[PDB]
Amino acid sequence: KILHRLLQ
Amino acid sequence: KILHRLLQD
Amino acid sequence: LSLTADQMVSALLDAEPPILYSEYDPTRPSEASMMGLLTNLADRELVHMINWAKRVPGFVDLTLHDQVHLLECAWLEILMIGLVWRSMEHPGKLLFAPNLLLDRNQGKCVEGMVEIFDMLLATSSRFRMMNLQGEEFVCLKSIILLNSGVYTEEKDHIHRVLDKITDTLIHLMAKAGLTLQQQHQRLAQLLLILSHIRHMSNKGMEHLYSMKCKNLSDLLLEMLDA
Amino acid sequence: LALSLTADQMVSALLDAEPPILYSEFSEASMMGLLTNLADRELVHMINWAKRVPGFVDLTLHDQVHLLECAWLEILMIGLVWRSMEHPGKLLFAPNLLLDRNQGKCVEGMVEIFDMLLATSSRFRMMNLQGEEFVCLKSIILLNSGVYTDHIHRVLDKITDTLIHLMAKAGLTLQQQHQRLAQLLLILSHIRHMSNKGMEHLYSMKCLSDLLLEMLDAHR
Ligand SMILES: O=S1C(c2ccc(O)cc2F)=CC=C1c1ccc(O)cc1F
Ligand SMILES: O=S1C(c2ccc(O)cc2F)=CC=C1c1ccc(O)cc1F
Repeated sequence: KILHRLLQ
Repeated sequence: KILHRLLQD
Repeated sequence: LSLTADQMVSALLDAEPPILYSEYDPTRPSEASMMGLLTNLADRELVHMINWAKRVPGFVDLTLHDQVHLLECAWLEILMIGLVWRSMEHPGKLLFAPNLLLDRNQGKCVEGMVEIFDMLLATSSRFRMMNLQGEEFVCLKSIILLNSGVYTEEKDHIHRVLDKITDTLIHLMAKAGLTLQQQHQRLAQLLLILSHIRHMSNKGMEHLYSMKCKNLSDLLLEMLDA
Repeated sequence: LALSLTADQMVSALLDAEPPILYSEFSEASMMGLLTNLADRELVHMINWAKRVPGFVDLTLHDQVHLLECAWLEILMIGLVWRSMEHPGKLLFAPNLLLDRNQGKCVEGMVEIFDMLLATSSRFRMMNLQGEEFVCLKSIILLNSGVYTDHIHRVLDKITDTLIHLMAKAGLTLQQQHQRLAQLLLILSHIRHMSNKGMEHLYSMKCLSDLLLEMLDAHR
């Protein structure tokens, strides 16, 4: 998930 | 316009 | 414009629509019938809702075009918050009618209906946790009617009435022994729920318009094409 | 951690966490391209802004994702509406991209959303919303919109305290504080409405960056 990476 | 009729009644 | 907060509440409570019964037959099983039960029920309530709206303070002062507009926008929201309210004392269940109590498993009988069911249940659980009062409920429901379609001279009149309902809500909370901080917080919590009710309605309109193409009463079709 | 903050500490935290105003790069395809490109770049900043929102970091990774997936379009819209306050009848998507309703007719079904967005801006203009109130509303959207599908509610109560505190500084009476609070929160109901209408209109256009496609398929 792209959203997972950006949140981390 | 059923809604209009019921509102006028 | 001139009514005590106590006078506002008593007027709304007296204007409350009755709880209608379904044509649900326990001898019967289907997806088509179960949908037909809800839509038929959601057709007979509308007649009562229309007459209920006329008794909402400030609604009669609006033009016919404005009355039609507010109802076309908020009719499903008003139905939903009523359902949610009736289902407060029935955890994990939706009380569409005294003879029609459904859970999320029975909502699986119709495709895509389980999502709307869970949101309605969560909303009912919210009112239960907050211990929503009937006086607060009739205020919220009248707010929905006047607010949902106000943006989409008579504008600030509605806002003035809406401001009066806000004062009424605060007046109720103050009588319950809530502090000023608690009054503001509870007022905020109740109004944030309206955002969720709007969301459920929008999804409800989608699923309902989808069913129309699949192939509902004539009055319900007027609301859909609106 | 965020519950120990003061009302002024909450405001200053939100203000300093504000994302930047990005710039944009005629026809329907070109106009749709500019908006979605701008929206995608803006999403990256929104995510970093979210982590700076008091209490949001205390949430699990799964819950953070859910809240963002649910409210991302709402957050974009209220930001657009906020930027367009000093431009009546116009929507300031970017400093070099100011559009009116007739330009919204370039895309089919876009004019309806344009009218609603314009109406919200004039509403904010009529009230007239303050920046301190704006950042509170936007953070409320992030935490509330997906709270259904104890901590978040306590943080929500704190933002309410902050909103009331701000209105008390402005010299508003107790009655005016209740009413203005209610007026602001009822607007969120329509921001939700615009988002849902904009959501289905965007899904039809899809049938876009992979990030946008992740956000869209989350609501599908
Ligand atoms: O009839 S419905 C309904 C309802 C009906 C009667 C009522 O009193 C309250 C309600 F909330 C909530 C969701 C309904 C629904 C019904 C059919 C459909 O395709 C989509 C829907 F959301
Ligand atoms: O991208 S959008 C948008 C927006 C974009 C970037 C931005 O920074 C702020 C925004 F509000 C408001 C409405 C949009 C929208 C965009 C595409 C579409 O098909 C439908 C829509 F409603």
